[PDB]
Amino acid sequence: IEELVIWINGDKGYNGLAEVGKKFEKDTGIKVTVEHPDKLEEKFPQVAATGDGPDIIFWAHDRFGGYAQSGLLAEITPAAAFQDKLYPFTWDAVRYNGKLIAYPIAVEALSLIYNKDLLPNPPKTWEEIPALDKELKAKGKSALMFNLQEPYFTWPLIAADGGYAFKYAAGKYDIKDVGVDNAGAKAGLTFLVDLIKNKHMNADTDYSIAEAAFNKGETAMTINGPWAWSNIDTSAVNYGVTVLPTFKGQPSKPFVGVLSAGINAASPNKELAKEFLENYLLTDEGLEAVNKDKPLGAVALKSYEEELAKDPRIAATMENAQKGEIMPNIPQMSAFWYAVRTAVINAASGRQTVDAALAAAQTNAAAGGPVEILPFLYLGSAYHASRKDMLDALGITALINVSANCPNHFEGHYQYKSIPVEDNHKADISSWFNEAIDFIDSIKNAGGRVFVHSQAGISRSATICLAYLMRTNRVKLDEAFEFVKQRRSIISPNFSFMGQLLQFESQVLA
Amino acid sequence: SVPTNLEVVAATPTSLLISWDAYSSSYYVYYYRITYGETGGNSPVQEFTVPGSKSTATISGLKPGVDYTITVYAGHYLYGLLSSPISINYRT
Repeated sequence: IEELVIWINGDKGYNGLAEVGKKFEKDTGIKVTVEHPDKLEEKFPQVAATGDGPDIIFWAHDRFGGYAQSGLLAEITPAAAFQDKLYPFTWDAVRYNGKLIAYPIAVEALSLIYNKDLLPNPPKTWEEIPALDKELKAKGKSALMFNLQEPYFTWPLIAADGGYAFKYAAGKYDIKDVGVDNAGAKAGLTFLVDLIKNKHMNADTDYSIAEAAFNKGETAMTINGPWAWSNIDTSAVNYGVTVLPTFKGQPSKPFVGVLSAGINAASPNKELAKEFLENYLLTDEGLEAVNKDKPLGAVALKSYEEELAKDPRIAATMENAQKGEIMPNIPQMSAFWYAVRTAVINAASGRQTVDAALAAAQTNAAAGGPVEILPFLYLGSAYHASRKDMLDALGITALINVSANCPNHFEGHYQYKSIPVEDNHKADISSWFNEAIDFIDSIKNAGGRVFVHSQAGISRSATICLAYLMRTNRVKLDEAFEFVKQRRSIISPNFSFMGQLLQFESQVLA
Repeated sequence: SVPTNLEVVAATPTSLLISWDAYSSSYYVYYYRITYGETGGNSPVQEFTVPGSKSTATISGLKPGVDYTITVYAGHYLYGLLSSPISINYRT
């Protein structure tokens, strides 16, 4: 509670931020205390859901979307002037549903890292790479090794000619508009898959293999971000950091992570918070104090980034950032990571063509439809619960809303039953089983149809369906589970929910 | 970082439905890799992956009455496969 307490992770320059916080006090009187709690990003939503947390939270923007989806952050109101002191692409990283929710501070992205002794003139284009590797292989070396397992590393190439994760426009992401199987993504993944099938790269290279091969001088280039610079410094490689290669004449598009500071919406110093960040933190003076403690990398303040860019490594980070795509802060990003990962493995190994693999990934990452469990019982996501015509076309007359923050979007048009549980181990979801089972039977007897939903339609809403099949058929959990899973393959109640379902099993069979 | 509890929740003579406490892994985690093999056996383990949003998986085609070592690894969206996996021994 109280009246400014600032949370930052310990990896960073919190002492230097303490300084810009004494220099605050000697100007305001009001005190700022900078604590760096352990498991910080996990503790914040636990404690700010009630209150007694910090006023200002610092973290990568991608997790701030989950925070804002829970309302835990206040809509910052920066002067139209102050926004021009930051690079314009950074403001796109700190919005949810259109509203600003944080101030951008620092920026990271992958770059091309090359061995100055093996390769003083690194190639500017992906297309140059096969010739260069043909030359280096005759000397026992290779041109390029980087992590091929994670889509985060392969996507900059796949995106260059037109691929994208989720379309972004007017401050919002459209989770139906996935750019995984368009012509641009096919061409980049075809180039990638060709580098592997022509043995210029190996399908098995992961983060470790790549990082060791480069720091031992076995390979002329790798791809990696600033977190990796410390290990190369330790080694005997004279290295450079530069702009990623182009593909078909267009830049590589790495994902961009924006270190950010958010305001607790459950805090009164919302003005004292805006005061400290807008006018004492993001100044050349302010960031330098933080920078001197532990470096920020590339920064979002134009004035101070000009200074740091004297380090060509930081200049390369910012340049790759400005050509990249902001990392989507929406929960659907997880299914995207996994879907593309499968596509790259299956295309790189010949199990699938590039076209079949990207097409299946498109389907996995893009939103689908509700699923019929029983004629009167459907299962699906929060997205679906906002498409009235689509539910009307299915004959849905009632919804079970298993969430803590999802509105009933069409009250008065459908009967709503709320089950307000989070998807975590603490949540007593089985104490709602009876009430939810009666609602479904009630609607069924009146000739209607129930749509049961939770954020992803994976854990909370599936658990409600499984419990219904169990009490209503007097069958075991593993039979209910097999039934739903064959209709909606992604369902997965969380570990505590599987336990609560098993307890429920022995009650309904007693 | 990595999950901390791993159990069998259903079983047939040739198959196991396992569950792990995924909620304890950070948001950085985008898949889990499951390995299984005869405990004390010679053969390399078999393995598959599942999405980071899963807390459940089916292991099938097992021999009846055999002790298996079952391991769950976390997968990070940047580094990939992480260390300190969780494992149990369980007999079909």
